[PDB]
Amino acid sequence: SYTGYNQEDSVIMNRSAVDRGFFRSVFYRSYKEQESKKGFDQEEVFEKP
Amino acid sequence: MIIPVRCFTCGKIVGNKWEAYLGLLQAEYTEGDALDALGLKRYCCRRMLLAHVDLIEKLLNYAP
Amino acid sequence: YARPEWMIVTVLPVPPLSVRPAVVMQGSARNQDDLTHKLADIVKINNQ
Amino acid sequence: TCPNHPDAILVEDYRAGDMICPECGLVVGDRVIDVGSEWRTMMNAFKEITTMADRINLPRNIVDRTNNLFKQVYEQKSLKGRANDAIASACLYIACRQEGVPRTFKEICAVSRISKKEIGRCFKLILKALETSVDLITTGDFMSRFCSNLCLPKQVQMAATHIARKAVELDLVPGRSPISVAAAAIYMASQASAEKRTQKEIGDIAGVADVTIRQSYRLIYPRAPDLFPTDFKFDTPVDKLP
Amino acid sequence: WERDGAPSPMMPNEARLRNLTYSAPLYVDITKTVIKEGEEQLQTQHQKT
Amino acid sequence: YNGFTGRKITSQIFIGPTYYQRLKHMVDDKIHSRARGPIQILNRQPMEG
Amino acid sequence: MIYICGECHTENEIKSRDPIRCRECGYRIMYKKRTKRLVVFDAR
Amino acid sequence: LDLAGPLLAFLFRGMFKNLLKEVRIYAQKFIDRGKDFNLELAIKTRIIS
Ligand SMILES: [Zn+2]
Ligand SMILES: [Zn+2]
Ligand SMILES: [Zn+2]
Repeated sequence: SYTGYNQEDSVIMNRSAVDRGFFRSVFYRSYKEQESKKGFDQEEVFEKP
Repeated sequence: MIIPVRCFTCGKIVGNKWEAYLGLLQAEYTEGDALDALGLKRYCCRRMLLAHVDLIEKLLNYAP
Repeated sequence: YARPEWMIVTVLPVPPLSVRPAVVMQGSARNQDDLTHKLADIVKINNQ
Repeated sequence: TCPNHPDAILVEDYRAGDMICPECGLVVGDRVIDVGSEWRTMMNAFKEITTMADRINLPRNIVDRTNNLFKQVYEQKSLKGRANDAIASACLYIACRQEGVPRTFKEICAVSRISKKEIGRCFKLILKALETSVDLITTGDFMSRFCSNLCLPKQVQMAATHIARKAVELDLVPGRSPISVAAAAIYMASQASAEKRTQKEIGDIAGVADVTIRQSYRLIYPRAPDLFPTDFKFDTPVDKLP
Repeated sequence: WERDGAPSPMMPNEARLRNLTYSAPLYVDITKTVIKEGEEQLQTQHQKT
Repeated sequence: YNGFTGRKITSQIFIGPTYYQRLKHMVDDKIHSRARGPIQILNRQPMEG
Repeated sequence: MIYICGECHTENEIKSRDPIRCRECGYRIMYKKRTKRLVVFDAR
Repeated sequence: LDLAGPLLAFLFRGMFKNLLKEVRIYAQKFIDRGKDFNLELAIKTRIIS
């Protein structure tokens, strides 16, 4: 019980260890988009407006 | 994936000991003997090499 | 406030556009609410 | 519609979904933009069209184009008298041709239930009704499929592609259908290379009578070497071919 | 099957990348026999249907 | 020893290497606020935008 | 507008209109090339 | 425990029965019409796929 910040199932982490890569992780989010020509009137394409 | 540069606990350099550590193990050193040969006295630094998994080796088996 | 004759639907009310809005899907193709489709059916039979 | 700024281009805002005066800040419309919805952040024929397309494994986009064409000609009704399967087959052929992966009528009659004659008739009728056109087929269109249906390698495939393109270039085959020229070129590049194929197998795949393969192979028979690719490995001398 | 209709082996990664279904074609040998009450029997087999 | 003062802690602390795991649940993935946001057109009530 | 083939890793300039496909490989999975713009990382 | 196999075998028979039912319906139309039927056209491949 160091300073009361680990009470009730909480944890005190070393900031210096975190600075060194301790439990550093990557998060990858993948986004998929498809262009559909269904419908003669509407024809969506990829291009910067 | 790759050996950390610093020991998390104390900041000691560990990134230049993985290759030597593997070489020492190939020389029939016990894991503890190899760590002592490498100057890793604190068990926080011994933890770094004793528990390291070098996934970068298998990641290089995939062609870029 | 209430009469037995009023129970019979002689004139049918039409909900406002706020109650049933014109949703927009696939561009400018206005998607009418389910009420409009029933309202379209009601008026067609009523005229017939 | 800023009351202070008549005819002002209000700026859409995604924070609350309101349009704000471009230079006032006044919010015109409380939360009317509906940000979430706006910014992304007759039958038995479509059944039949999909039934046909599955027999060829052609991708769904071609089937969507096919269904669009079918709907269009079912509104024109300038060919109402035609059977619906016939219109479906002709639309499938026109879509395959429009996408740029054309098949032959014999590759649609092989799937549909109607004769190639009716497919061609309704195809012309549809091109006439829709007032559209389709680009002319070339010999390089039937090669990625003919050489792959055959077990030929990619080397023999590019070989036959080059032979056929040069042959139609050098006018060795005047007025002959691109499919027969494709079959002849594939036969040449096959007999020249490691995996040999007879006229029969190429006739089955391409849908060309072996007599036509012979006739359009004798037209490119004497000019064999200058058609082939220069850098071309083989185990049967291109200087000797049947 | 590509757009042109050329078959090619489908690798599991390509199925994952291109959002394909890792499916194998299924074929069945079908034997058809027809009798026309004319003391003749015609038996035709469609291999790998 | 106390990091802030350097004085020995009267109790001797149980300390050693333990295998810990970082869980997928990050606070950034969870923190979210709403303040006069994009209500629905039909219901005139809050919705995500 | 350079796209790297997923099979042979061939860099080929591809227009928006023309179909996406390896010029020589024929492969149909293409990866965009890394941006030429410079992005700063603090080694923290 | 119904693993992938037995679970898949449960689907296949239902889907194969539909396939056999479908060819029966397709053939019956042509047989009644008086004309023989094409086996390849009678099979609906989308039923199993
Ligand atoms: Zn250490
Ligand atoms: Zn203003
Ligand atoms: Zn490639």
